[PDB]
Amino acid sequence: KLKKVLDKLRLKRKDISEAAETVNKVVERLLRRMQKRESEFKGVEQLNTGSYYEHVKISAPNEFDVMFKLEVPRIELQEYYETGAFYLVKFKRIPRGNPLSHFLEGEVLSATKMLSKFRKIIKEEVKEIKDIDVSVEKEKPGSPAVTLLIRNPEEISVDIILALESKGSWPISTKEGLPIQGWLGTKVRTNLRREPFYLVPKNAKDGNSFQGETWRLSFSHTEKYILNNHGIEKTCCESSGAKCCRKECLKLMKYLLEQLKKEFQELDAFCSYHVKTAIFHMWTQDPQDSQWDPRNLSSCFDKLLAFFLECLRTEKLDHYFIPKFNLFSQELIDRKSKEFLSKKIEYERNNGFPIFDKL
Amino acid sequence: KLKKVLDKLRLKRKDISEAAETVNKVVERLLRRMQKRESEFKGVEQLNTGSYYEHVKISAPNEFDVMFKLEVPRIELQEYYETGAFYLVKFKRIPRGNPLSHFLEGEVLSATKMLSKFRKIIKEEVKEIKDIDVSVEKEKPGSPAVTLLIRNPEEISVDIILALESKGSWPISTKEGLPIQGWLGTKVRTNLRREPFYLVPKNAKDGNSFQGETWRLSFSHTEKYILNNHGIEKTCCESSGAKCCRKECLKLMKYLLEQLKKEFQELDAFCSYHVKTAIFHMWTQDPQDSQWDPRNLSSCFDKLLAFFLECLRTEKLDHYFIPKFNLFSQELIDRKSKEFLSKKIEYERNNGFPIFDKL
DNA sequence: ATCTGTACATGTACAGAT
DNA sequence: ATCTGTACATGTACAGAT
DNA sequence: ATCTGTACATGTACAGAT
DNA sequence: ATCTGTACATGTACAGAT
Ligand SMILES: [Zn+2]
Ligand SMILES: [Zn+2]
Repeated sequence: KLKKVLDKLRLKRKDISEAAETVNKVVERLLRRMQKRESEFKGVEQLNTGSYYEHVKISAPNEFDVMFKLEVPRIELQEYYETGAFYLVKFKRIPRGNPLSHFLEGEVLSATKMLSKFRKIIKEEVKEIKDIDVSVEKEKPGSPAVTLLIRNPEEISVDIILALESKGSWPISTKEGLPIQGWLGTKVRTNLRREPFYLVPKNAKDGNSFQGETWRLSFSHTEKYILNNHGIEKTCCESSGAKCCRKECLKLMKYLLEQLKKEFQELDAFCSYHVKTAIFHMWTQDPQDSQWDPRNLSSCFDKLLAFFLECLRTEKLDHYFIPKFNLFSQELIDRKSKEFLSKKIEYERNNGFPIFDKL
Repeated sequence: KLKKVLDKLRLKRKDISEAAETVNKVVERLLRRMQKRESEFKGVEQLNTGSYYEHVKISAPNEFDVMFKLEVPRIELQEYYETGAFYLVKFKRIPRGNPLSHFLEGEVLSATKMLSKFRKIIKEEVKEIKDIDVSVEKEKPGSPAVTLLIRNPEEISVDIILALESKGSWPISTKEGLPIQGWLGTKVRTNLRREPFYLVPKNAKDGNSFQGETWRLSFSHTEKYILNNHGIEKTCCESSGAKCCRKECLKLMKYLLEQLKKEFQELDAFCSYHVKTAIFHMWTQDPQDSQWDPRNLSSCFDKLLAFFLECLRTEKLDHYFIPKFNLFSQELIDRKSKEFLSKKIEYERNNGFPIFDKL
């Protein structure tokens, strides 16, 4: 039933190759510029993240998420109003001049300055790329990235996310986060939290206090690992194991939301990370791989639908790494929007998903 | 039944504490001496291996296995005629004078010499410790280890194993080894084979050719990982998962073999490694954790037992990492020994294992 | 002379195409 | 199925630095 | 660069429940 | 017997400091 939809969201090798050539050229160039010659971002490191590198990119290879992560050693971290996700970054005992001293704002490290210099260097280097049609997208509020528009005949979007890497232990609001013990295990969880944690610019433009100095936690790496190692059995989806319908369900969900969101302006507040969080919670609820047999697809998909409905109705969706962070708060999303989405999803659900047959 | 046997085979944390304290003391001192007083074994590192660190040690914490591994770069391996497991170690371009100069017989690295020096150093440092009752065991032919006898009242043995470390790709005799694809998976296997391989002195005194220049592959690190990561499910034997009886069956099997070897001299060619290999192949045949339920212990045990008999019947126990290397070959164990053991095994098997019930 | 950094080699999982 | 491109891990060459 | 503070796995020991 | 919860113990990773 949903097989043909998946066969339609399935990417094509020609498109993947054609896009990745160009994307890799550009990104490598920027990485060089930022790293090689004298930047404040020297030593910055690449980390490919997002749907394309998690193998859950649908329809087209037209979105690439790339992290330029920079390690900031002695870093004092201060939570922003018990939010869980938002922090302020101070420098402990800076011994010398410090390559980020121009980005200091009062006493704290400024995300806005840093991101502006970052953006300036990217623009300058992009100007010199003569073999590819590439421009820089206008700054979007909320965005932690410098977005590039590539015309490789087709339109490809590339988010260059500026990140701060901390190698220390994760914030204490992540303690009860990442509930994968009865699913991926305790050794996997223990080894994952030994990885560094990341910080992106919040880049909110509401004018509120601090604002330009406020950072947000990122775990795109942990999520990438989880997407690549998703079974309770190590051989899941491997060449000597059984395929599950997890990633496919994720795809179907993301697609439904994409179609809906491009048909209705009332869904502007919603994004694919909401459904990603939701499917994490569904995987924690149903750890067993047999609960995700391609046998059904229909049933597990419908179950995900159901859970996300409930998330909407209760106006709750805890961050999978920060459980005191509701992504479906009234603060973030109005209940009118959520009920609207609820209605749309319900219609599509008990009407045989006609929107999948659209565009 | 077998549960009571497992109860008496279980170690006591008091004995564990008392033994480990002293063992760690001595080991640390020897390691320090090794890395410090400017030896050719400077830069040697420690790797704990064996039943104790696999939590498969039975009865008493009276045996400890420690590898002193030395990273030896730029080695050329020359197989000892189609054995798969045995090699001569030459050097590509013999780098500096290199600390291993005097251990070289032209191009080939002498094992007997390097081990003789290793041993001499260890003896000199064992002489110089007066707060522990520790001596050095007489050299066993065939043994790659300088063995220490600690008479911290209860006799403890410590094998200090001289290992060469190599970070290249594993020898091609291992290409078809480690058949864990359907059990632990392809990523686990690939990762484990990204790890270094080790070479220990064969140290036979048979008098034959290449006697003191022959090295042997060791995979004790890989085995350790496998033992502590034994399930098809990642939650196997974790706090939020279900237990299995894998390690238990290994323990019982090891115990049966120990008792039989304790009684009969006709079994001197047999070691716990035959058992370990056998159960590796068993776990590979039965990948499911539910094929190893603690409620089916007996039937699991007997199962392994039967397999062992077949390995005895067909005179074939393929090494788990080097398939072309037969452990039960005529060259290694006389047919008569391999019939004696089968007879004793069947006997104990049909009569309720009376040998378990005695000391 | 040797040492270091860059980036070319090499091997395989994932998933597309047939 | 087999074949196959990409992404990512590690190993290793060698120019150029000391 | 050698040494050291935090974190949690794996395991034993024993009592209270079932 | 069987199970389970808490106490208790060793081993191992590793960032970061000196
Ligand atoms: Zn799967
Ligand atoms: Zn287990």
